[PDB]
Amino acid sequence: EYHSVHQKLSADMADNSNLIRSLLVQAEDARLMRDMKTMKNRYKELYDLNKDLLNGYKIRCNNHTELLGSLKAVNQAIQRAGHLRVGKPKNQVITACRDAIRSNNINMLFRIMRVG
Amino acid sequence: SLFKARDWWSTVLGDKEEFDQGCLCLADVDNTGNGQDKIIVGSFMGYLRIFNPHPAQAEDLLLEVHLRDPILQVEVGKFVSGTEMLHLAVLHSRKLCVYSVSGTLGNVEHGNQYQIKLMYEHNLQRTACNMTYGSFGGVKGRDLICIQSVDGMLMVFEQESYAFGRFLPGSLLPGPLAYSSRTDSFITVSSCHQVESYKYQVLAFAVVDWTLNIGEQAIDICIVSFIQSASSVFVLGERNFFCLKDNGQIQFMKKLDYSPSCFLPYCSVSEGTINTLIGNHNNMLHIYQDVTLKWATQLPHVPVAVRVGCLHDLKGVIVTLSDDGHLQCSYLGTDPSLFQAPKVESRELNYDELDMELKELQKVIKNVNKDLKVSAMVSPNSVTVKVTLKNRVALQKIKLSIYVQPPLVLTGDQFTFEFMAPEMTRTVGFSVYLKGSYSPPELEGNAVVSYSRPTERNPDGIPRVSQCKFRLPLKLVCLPGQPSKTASHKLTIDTNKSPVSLLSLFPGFAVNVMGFRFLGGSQVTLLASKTSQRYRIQSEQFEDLWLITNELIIRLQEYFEKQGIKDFTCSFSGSVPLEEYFELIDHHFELRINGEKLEELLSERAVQFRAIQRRLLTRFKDKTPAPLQHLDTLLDGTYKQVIALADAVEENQDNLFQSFTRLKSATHLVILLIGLWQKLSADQIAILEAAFLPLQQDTQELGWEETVDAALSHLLKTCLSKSSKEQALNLNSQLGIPKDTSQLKKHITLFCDRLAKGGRLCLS
Amino acid sequence: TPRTAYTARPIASSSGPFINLSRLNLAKYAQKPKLAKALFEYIFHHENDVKTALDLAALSTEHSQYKDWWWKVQIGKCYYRLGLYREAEKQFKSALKQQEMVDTFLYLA
Amino acid sequence: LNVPRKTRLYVDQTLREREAGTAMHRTFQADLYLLRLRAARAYVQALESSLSPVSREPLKLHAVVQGLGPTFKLTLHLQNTSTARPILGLVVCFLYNEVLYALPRAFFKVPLLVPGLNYPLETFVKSLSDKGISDIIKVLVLREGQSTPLLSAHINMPMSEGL
Repeated sequence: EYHSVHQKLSADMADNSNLIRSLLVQAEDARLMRDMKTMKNRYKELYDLNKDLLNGYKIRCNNHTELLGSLKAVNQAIQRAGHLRVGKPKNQVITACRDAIRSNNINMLFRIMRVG
Repeated sequence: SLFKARDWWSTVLGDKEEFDQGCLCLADVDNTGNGQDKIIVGSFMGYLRIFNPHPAQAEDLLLEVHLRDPILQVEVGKFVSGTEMLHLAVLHSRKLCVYSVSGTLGNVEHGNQYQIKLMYEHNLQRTACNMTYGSFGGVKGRDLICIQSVDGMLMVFEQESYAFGRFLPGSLLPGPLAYSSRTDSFITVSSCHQVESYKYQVLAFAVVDWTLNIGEQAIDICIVSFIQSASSVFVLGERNFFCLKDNGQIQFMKKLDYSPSCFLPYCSVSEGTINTLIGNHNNMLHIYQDVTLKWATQLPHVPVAVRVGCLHDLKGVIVTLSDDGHLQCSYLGTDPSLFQAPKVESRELNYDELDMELKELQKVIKNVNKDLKVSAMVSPNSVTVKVTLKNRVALQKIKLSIYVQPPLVLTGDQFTFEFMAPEMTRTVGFSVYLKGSYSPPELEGNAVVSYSRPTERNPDGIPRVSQCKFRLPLKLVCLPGQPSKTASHKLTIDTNKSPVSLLSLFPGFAVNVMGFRFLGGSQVTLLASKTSQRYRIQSEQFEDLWLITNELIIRLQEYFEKQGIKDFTCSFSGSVPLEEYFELIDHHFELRINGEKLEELLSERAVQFRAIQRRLLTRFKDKTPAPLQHLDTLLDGTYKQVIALADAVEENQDNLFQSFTRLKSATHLVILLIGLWQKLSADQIAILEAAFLPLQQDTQELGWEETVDAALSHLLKTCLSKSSKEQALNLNSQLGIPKDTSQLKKHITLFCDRLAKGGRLCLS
Repeated sequence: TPRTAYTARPIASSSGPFINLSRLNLAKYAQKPKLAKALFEYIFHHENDVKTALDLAALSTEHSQYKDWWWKVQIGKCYYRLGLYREAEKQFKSALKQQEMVDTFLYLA
Repeated sequence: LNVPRKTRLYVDQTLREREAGTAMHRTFQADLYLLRLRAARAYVQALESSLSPVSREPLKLHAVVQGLGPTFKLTLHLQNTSTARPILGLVVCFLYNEVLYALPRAFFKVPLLVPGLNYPLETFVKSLSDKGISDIIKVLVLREGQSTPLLSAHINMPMSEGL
């Protein structure tokens, strides 16, 4: 879910950044031709887009922090499952655990960290 | 002829009929056994036609039978339960019909008839879309038929009756179906881009033997098997061209840059390879050796379902059939033909008529190198002006616009007339009123029509332009007001007559001392004389003097014309002002310099904003979180600076425009006082009006200062100077914004001086 | 400068209706790939709605468990014309790993 | 040296020229006659419509358009090209489609043109169509006592990129 939300927000922010670049170029042209009204209009549009983008930036930053916490939690879980076993029976678990995440077999994953 | 498909027996096949794939079949439906094939074509209009072409001719068409229901995918195979003789299958949308083309002979080329017998039929529950035929399983001497449906289902007939029928798993739009015999598999292309092969016995038992996700949906699939060494399966998409192995993976692929419509891997040449030929929607055939183009030809029509066959002792003739109704057997053209101008001694260049036309045109050329009336009427009363225009010749695309001045505003600007018959009048009416505070430089206004004359040479019409100028009254911008005894400055005009009552010159403003107030507050005083013969104009603003002075002189002229007397002057012997005129110039130039400074500051503010914006965009594109480091605060500050500077530039532009209008009024007055201070005729007054009144709006590339300076430097250069040293040192002209107004003022004073000594203006 | 001095076409600052894009739930058309493929081609090449196209393509790719190179190539194209090049090169590389095609090679180029 | 090389194409072409030179000469002279005819025709048609931006009576004008967006800056570079003779009475009139472009001052006098200086006279064209429509704009420079344009120019206005 965090992954999908990050992807959506990234696409949205990319769209808004393209809008801002076009606006910057569009705004510059008005200034060059000395059309001050349309220049002020472009800068108002840029201000509004920047505020929207900063709101999206806060949202995306909080989501990314939560996702990094979740990833570190998953990896610490793998390491605490393997850490419970000495010698070779440790290594196996780790490998299996990773091979249980790339396949999303969560029940079998838990069975690897339960019995080994 | 090179790279063209040279023609063989060719024909058009009906009356706006329509065909598709499967229509064109080419085999021995006659079961002669000699090898020569026979063309078979059936449209979904109904007619089934069979031809035995010979290298247009009447007896080529074997038969042209007509069946009621449409025809889809005529085929030729062993579709009869008993014998091993080829039979012709006709698939109507909801019908199957096996026939037999039996040809009996008479004792003449055209005494031989052909009978098609209904061997058997099959009512189709579902609506058929297309079919394939082959020896399903490992049977020999039989040609079973697997028909598809428009809704996915595929039904198999074992050459006699309804064997079975199974639904295709997950298909919406039915694609091309084929049957591979080296793998005994039905291969189709589902709507979801999957080329899928099903083993026959798997479907018979109802699943997917294998799939391959090609990039598109295929138009055709042709499993070819004349090579028993390495089997392959060809799949022509609508954007690509694949040749797949028998296990399911791409053996090779071509990324075509055109839009294919049909293809046919025919007999091969080398070891392992397979020649193939594909037909563009750009009217071409391409002949690949499995990836590599070996030849290309320009087809006449868009080929649908090409075939290659031996027709009348010529092996490998290409038979194409369009979907409109054309059909053509053809052979490649391999004749490189010299590129050379045709020798046509008979066809000569007719020098007489051509030389006549050339003499006419050259006469026009060497000659040139050596229709509508407009009128304006102003009402005597926001005054309503009415403009009437009347044409002599019929005119088209007429546009009438009116231009008065910056301060004065019109209730209507542009009027569009379309074509008008000759001797037709058109009247327009608009209203002009003052909007602002400062009085306009002059009350006169212009009205311009741009029209077109339709001519034989240019049926769209040569454009012409004609104008007329009206004169607005003081009652639109002024009012009678209280006079003052003293004002900042004043000038005089001494006529050679008696001081006339100002009530007679300016009757609209009800003594011999009058006062005026324009809309805007400013006031002017007009003093007649008692002992002398001079009139005095006084105010605080040098601009204010111009309108009242112009109107005074004009009313004097008109009045003394009404009295019929012919000698009348407005001498003004004295001192041309040249000092209250320079201060307005300096104000204008200070505003210009302030504007340039404001703009070069706005440039830096915009650059800062862009840099901070790029930084923020970089922080946005980045995944990792990070403190904004108050970059948003710097952005807000820069944005506030930019808005402040933009408002400042707007206000400076407005101030500059006001200063320019006031300067226009002042220079009007100065040209008037120079044309009176010396006996200047109309020509020199026109030269001065052209040099001193160059434009009605400043722009960031041309302003009043540079233009009037260049004009005055040139006028002094070519007319009023005789020393070349000064001509090259001081009297130079450029069109760049100066850094000081001292050169302009020096040139103006020098102009008045060299006019005082007795100089006169000229052009050459 | 002249508008067509750096491109074959004049430069631009940024590089009834059959179906309304705001009415359909892309989470339900993603389940049906036969509809989803043509619907994505419509959204992308006819309407030019890169964000909704990317939403549909993401739901479709997650429905196929990331095993069809076509949806990867389409997501990569959505990215490439959104501005994200590396995020598109990732999908193009992952599509080349699935099945080599001239399309993906030219896309990476 | 870098003296070029000649292939079989060149010797075959020279052999064709040596064997069929007369027909080439005759047909090229015929083509040249027809080309003179058509060039004179088009020159006369241009003189009729007065569409040459370069045309005793010396002048030279060309119109440059700048800017994307609904507002374009249209600057006419006009120039008097003579030894020493100014041009007093001239005026510029614009021809546009009043439903697509809003020209504030579609007609204005020009300053006294001093021989040798390029005068940039600029205006602000503005696209009014909500849909992108590119329409031509004509410019006519003409005397004030005459009705036939002294010269003309054309500008294909680019697309609006509006809002």
